[PDB]
Amino acid sequence: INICRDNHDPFYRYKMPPIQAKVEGIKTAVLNVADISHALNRPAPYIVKYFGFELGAQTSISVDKDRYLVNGVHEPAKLQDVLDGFINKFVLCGSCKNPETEIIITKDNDLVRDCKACGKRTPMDLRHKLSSFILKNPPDSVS
Amino acid sequence: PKKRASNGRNKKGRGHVKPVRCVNCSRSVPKDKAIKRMAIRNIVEAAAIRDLSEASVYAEYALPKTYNKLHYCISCAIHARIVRVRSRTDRRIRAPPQRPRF
Amino acid sequence: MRAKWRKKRTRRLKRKRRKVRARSK
RNA sequence: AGCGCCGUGGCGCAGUGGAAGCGCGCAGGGCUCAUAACCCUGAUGUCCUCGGAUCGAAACCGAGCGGCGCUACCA
RNA sequence: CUCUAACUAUAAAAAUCUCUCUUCUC
RNA sequence: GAAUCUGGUCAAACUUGGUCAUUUAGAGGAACUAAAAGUCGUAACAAGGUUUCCGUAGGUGAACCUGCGGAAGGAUCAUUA
RNA sequence: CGGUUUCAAGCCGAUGGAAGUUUGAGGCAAUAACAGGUCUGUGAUGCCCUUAGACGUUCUGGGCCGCACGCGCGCUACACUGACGGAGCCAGCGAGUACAACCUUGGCCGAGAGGUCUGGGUAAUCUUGUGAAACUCCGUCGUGCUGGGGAUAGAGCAUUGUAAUUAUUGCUCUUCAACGAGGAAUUCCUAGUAAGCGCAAGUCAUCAGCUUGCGUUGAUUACGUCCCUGCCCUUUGUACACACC
RNA sequence: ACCCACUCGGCACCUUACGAGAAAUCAAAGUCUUUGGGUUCUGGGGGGAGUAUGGUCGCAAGGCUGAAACUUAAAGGAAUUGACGGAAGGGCACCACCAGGAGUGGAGCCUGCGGCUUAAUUUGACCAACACGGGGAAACUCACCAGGUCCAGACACAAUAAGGAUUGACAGAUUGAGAGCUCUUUCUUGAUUUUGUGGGUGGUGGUGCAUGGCCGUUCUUAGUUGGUGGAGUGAUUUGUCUGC
RNA sequence: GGAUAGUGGCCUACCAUGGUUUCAACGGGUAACGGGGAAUAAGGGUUCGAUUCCGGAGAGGGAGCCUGAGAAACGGCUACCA
Ligand SMILES: [Mg+2]
Ligand SMILES: [Mg+2]
Ligand SMILES: [Mg+2]
Ligand SMILES: [Mg+2]
Ligand SMILES: [Mg+2]
Ligand SMILES: [Mg+2]
Ligand SMILES: [Mg+2]
Ligand SMILES: [Mg+2]
Ligand SMILES: [Mg+2]
Ligand SMILES: [Mg+2]
Ligand SMILES: [Mg+2]
Ligand SMILES: [Mg+2]
Ligand SMILES: [Mg+2]
Ligand SMILES: [Mg+2]
Ligand SMILES: [Mg+2]
Ligand SMILES: [Mg+2]
Ligand SMILES: [Mg+2]
Ligand SMILES: [Mg+2]
Ligand SMILES: [Mg+2]
Ligand SMILES: [Mg+2]
Ligand SMILES: [Mg+2]
Ligand SMILES: [Mg+2]
Ligand SMILES: [Mg+2]
Ligand SMILES: [Mg+2]
Ligand SMILES: [Mg+2]
Ligand SMILES: [Mg+2]
Ligand SMILES: [Mg+2]
Ligand SMILES: [Mg+2]
Ligand SMILES: [Mg+2]
Ligand SMILES: [Mg+2]
Ligand SMILES: [Mg+2]
Ligand SMILES: [Mg+2]
Ligand SMILES: [Mg+2]
Ligand SMILES: [Mg+2]
Ligand SMILES: [Mg+2]
Ligand SMILES: [Mg+2]
Ligand SMILES: [Mg+2]
Ligand SMILES: [Mg+2]
Ligand SMILES: [Mg+2]
Ligand SMILES: [Mg+2]
Ligand SMILES: [Mg+2]
Ligand SMILES: [Mg+2]
Ligand SMILES: [Mg+2]
Ligand SMILES: [Mg+2]
Ligand SMILES: [Mg+2]
Ligand SMILES: [Mg+2]
Ligand SMILES: [Mg+2]
Ligand SMILES: [Mg+2]
Ligand SMILES: [Mg+2]
Ligand SMILES: [Mg+2]
Ligand SMILES: [Mg+2]
Ligand SMILES: [Mg+2]
Ligand SMILES: [Mg+2]
Ligand SMILES: [Zn+2]
Ligand SMILES: [Zn+2]
Repeated sequence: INICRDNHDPFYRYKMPPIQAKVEGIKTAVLNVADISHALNRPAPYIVKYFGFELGAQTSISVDKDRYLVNGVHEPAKLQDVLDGFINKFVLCGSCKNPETEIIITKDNDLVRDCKACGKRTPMDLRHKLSSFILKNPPDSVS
Repeated sequence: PKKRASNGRNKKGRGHVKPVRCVNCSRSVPKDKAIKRMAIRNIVEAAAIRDLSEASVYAEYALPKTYNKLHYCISCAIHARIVRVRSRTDRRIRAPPQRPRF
Repeated sequence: MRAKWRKKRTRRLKRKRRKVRARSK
């Protein structure tokens, strides 16, 4: 089980489980999106749609029933690396690189990474498609 | 190149025209590039003109006629065969097609 | 192509570089 | 230690009083010069182990097995 | 060198392709 | 009449910081070319299967679509039927 | 001849005649092309290759004919208009022996396929009138995977062939499966045509379900339209011209 | 208010080429190589890019201004005839449908393909391949294979050699073999040959993507053309076309 | 007025507010010494001119200098930086 990162080899830190893929006809259902979602304080749609954003292919999302289908032939390494891009761009904060940061909207629609240990409001890369995705669905309140 | 001398518009010195809307596709269309018709017709279908006439009071009637100025877009009009694609040497003839019936 | 979208993309990239300046300044 | 839930063909739900269910799976065929979409046809199974009720119980019930959601470490 | 009249109304889906490119003089 | 030496005097030059030009590394950041059997779709050329294209503004895996205004580069040069 | 046509090309109906769809069917059948196939037809061949333990040629034997499978031409049946016992008895294409073993008649033995003796026929004589089936009549079977269906699995009897095993082919008996009209889809078709049914001939030593023709019984439903799939002409736009792959 | 006749100015329009254009066309896009009325602003292949950068205006969205490196031989304009078009129109086909008929795909078998297997299941075809190469092949045929032969290796030169260039063979083994193929042994035969080379035949050997020839289809549709002659500089077009 | 071989904001002192500009100033750049010329060639023209002739400029970078008619000299000096 991953230590929640890729180019990071500690023995003590917050945990993430790897995600995998099963075949449908073709589109791969990813089993382990809700658990990583809870391990990163970030809803599963952000995981799936970010994977799509770095991927560039049609995708299907259904959170109520666990059938997360992403279309394409992607070996474990490719999607785990795209999710690594997710966690580095999104999950981990600046100073300590905390693998639990939430996504918060202030009175301005500044979608921002917010942490707990360092607790800063990390200046978010709003210049990404997942920023618009997250702003479309406010977290834990529109899902 | 140039499809038409009048650029299929027939504005030629008006700067702008207030747009109208198509009857079918319902698009904003310049009133001059807005091929349109007088769909003149009697109020009743030509088939039943007999029956209605003896089905009514007030003999020697007039049988009124309903009118409408129908504005057709380019796309709908060319679609419904009411305007025919033509050869360029045949396009330019602006004369109406010579009184359909006589 | 659609130069409409290319011009709009250039405007958006300029907007993003301007906002990166705005945070950085 | 006790109560509420469940018992798959490879997976999610369902009717459980006429006895293997669909989607999605898959093997194969159809269509197209070709691929997909689609169209269709077929293959896997002891609704958990054993009884009662019944013409017949996967099914109504039960005399228990395996696993779960609470009480809560209950001398 | 005498004519100014009739007329109608569909829009269902169709996605794609890596080939060789070759030469004209009484 | 040398030395020394009062003044100024041109002033090179040195320190000190400011200020600028050019090279100059540079964590990292953002692009473009050529490479044409990478992947996803098929935007366009015909009515490209929703006409295109333009300006504007929002959104949108990507293409692009959308609303408003336009133009024919359109598929109409055409109803005193 | 009557309609119909700017009264022209012609088209429609009727009369008459055998024939009134270009009378019916065919066969000849344009330019330009395809990287279509074929060097496996040649004594047509370029070029390359091997040319003496040979890729030449010949002799034997095995192989081209095997099978967890799929697809594509066909045949027989899924029964009652049937099947079966018998009777009745209509054809046209053909073909057939020389430097050799064909066509088989008739008569004799066998139940059969067969075998024998002769007989004509090099072909309007002879096979021949190919006494073909389908078909009809009279009986039987009686709606039961049953006298339908006969694949397949046993045993034997014959013939051709140097040579039949991996059942050549024919015959006798037994065995009698799957077959209840067949998913998605698809093919063919308009009059002596479709369908059924047989016959011949090519292949042939010997073997057909194959095919080429021939005839027998003999049709439902049109006499149309671009909906699908294409085609031809014309107009039109194309950023296609290796041409919507 | 109307009609006539003329004109001034305005938007335009129809014919024409008399010119001029890369033509499409234009009464201006003319009076432009016969090059010259006066005039401000623009562009020098396509990208990179209206991009970077520095200004400048702006509350902002953004405008005006505005490169270079780099990279490529075309991008592109008009125009041609084809092809295409889920574009339009005029006619067609029972290799399309319609009406139906009869079937195929269901069953078994036979045959033909593919794939698996084996030495090999010889090979070529994938509408116009697949009961086709007469491909219904027990030998052959044959092109596949485990083997066995044989030369049917001309001609020329050199080469040996009549005390032998050489061939053939009963019998045993050996080979299925009654093959003197091989040997053991001997006999026969004679200048045709034998061994080298130059050169040569055969080859259902390879290559139809080198070719003929043949036939298949494109395509049973109605299509195909040239000589003047005209229309365009031309590529071409008309003749072959409005209708019926 | 000083100073200079001698004019002149050359320098000073007192005043006056002026000078130049879209007819391109000033700034920046010049792998620019200017020219006579060279190449090229219908005509118009384009590019090059470090370099034989002319001028001007330097003697490592700046300055300061006596002598001498003539020097800010450099195969003459005074000094700093290299
Ligand atoms: Mg156009
Ligand atoms: Mg118009
Ligand atoms: Mg496409
Ligand atoms: Mg002093
Ligand atoms: Mg794909
Ligand atoms: Mg598209
Ligand atoms: Mg559509
Ligand atoms: Mg579009
Ligand atoms: Mg007549
Ligand atoms: Mg004929
Ligand atoms: Mg070919
Ligand atoms: Mg051999
Ligand atoms: Mg075979
Ligand atoms: Mg029978
Ligand atoms: Mg006869
Ligand atoms: Mg039976
Ligand atoms: Mg039978
Ligand atoms: Mg029959
Ligand atoms: Mg063009
Ligand atoms: Mg092209
Ligand atoms: Mg005006
Ligand atoms: Mg340029
Ligand atoms: Mg450009
Ligand atoms: Mg600006
Ligand atoms: Mg017809
Ligand atoms: Mg054909
Ligand atoms: Mg067909
Ligand atoms: Mg039908
Ligand atoms: Mg049949
Ligand atoms: Mg079948
Ligand atoms: Mg079958
Ligand atoms: Mg084989
Ligand atoms: Mg066949
Ligand atoms: Mg055959
Ligand atoms: Mg045989
Ligand atoms: Mg043999
Ligand atoms: Mg053999
Ligand atoms: Mg041979
Ligand atoms: Mg040969
Ligand atoms: Mg050969
Ligand atoms: Mg060929
Ligand atoms: Mg033809
Ligand atoms: Mg001519
Ligand atoms: Mg012609
Ligand atoms: Mg200067
Ligand atoms: Mg110079
Ligand atoms: Mg000089
Ligand atoms: Mg000089
Ligand atoms: Mg002196
Ligand atoms: Mg000096
Ligand atoms: Mg000097
Ligand atoms: Mg000197
Ligand atoms: Mg000295
Ligand atoms: Zn943080
Ligand atoms: Zn419309």
